[PDB]
Amino acid sequence: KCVNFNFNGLTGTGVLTESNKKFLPFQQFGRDIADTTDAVRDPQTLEI
Amino acid sequence: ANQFNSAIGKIQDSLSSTASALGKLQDVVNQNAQALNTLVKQLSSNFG
Repeated sequence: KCVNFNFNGLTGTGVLTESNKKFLPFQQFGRDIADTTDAVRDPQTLEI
Repeated sequence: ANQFNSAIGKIQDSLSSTASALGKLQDVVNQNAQALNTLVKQLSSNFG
């Protein structure tokens, strides 16, 4: 759904969908080649 | 007949072996890629 999402590091509005990407335990979020954040990890539970 | 049919075969071999002959069109994609990426990256700059 289209929502305003903030997890601990940033503000933004978009559609959140769980994917098969794998983050390292110390990796919080990630960005694309455009330096825009395309993914974020749940600060509470473990979800990508 | 042997001159034309062999010449077309050389074009198929040249395009398959050498991928830089199409760089004229690859530049158009590169000019668009560099233009689109730069316009997005300027959003992160502070501009003073």
